[PDB]
Amino acid sequence: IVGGYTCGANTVPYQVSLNSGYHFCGGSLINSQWVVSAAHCYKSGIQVRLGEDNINVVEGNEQFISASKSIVHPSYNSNTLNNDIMLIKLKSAASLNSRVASISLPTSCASAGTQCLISGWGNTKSSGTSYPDVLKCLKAPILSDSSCKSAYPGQITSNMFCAGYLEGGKDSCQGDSGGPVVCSGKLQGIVSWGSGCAQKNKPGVYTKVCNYVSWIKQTIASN
Ligand SMILES: [Ca+2]
Repeated sequence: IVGGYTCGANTVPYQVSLNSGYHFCGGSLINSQWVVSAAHCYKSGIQVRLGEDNINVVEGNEQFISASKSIVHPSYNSNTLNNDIMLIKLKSAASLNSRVASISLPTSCASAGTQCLISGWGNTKSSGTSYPDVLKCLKAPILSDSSCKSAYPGQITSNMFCAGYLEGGKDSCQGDSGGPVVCSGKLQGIVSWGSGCAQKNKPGVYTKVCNYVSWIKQTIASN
């Protein structure tokens, strides 16, 4: 997250870190046994880390649970990042409390102008690299489809939305991928891609979760 703020420990209780010996992507806990993340974060041998703030220090609220199954969206296209969404089933159910909690799926799509919370442990610089140990947060609006399509001609599908600031300065970044975009208490987006980070006229692009709720529910019900 570039241009954000320190969230505070366990203030984003649905945020997960995906770990394969190191943090590599975010995710969101959607019930006691399932995480949603980005398909481009797919790896074998994922450990899901819940209740994290500082990802390098054991602080006392963590739960570390191995993945039993990962399901990339059937139509994920790694070249265009269309359908950049994946489900991860945990080996055992998480213990839910005030600091580890699921986030609700949306029952509508969020409009342009809605304010959302984006979070992650990704890079905090637009030039160079500095990775934080504690969770960072950013409040950002959903942009109109027309501004989004004007920013990224020929690249935005119906399964994507833009959020952030056309002026630049404030954005998600490398290492935030897979993480949540939460608006009005619902999961509306997944950190997916962008051109650089926090660059002028290059807002973040997010997987539009409301298009996937049927697939998510059906998949969870049968796996
Ligand atoms: Ca920790």
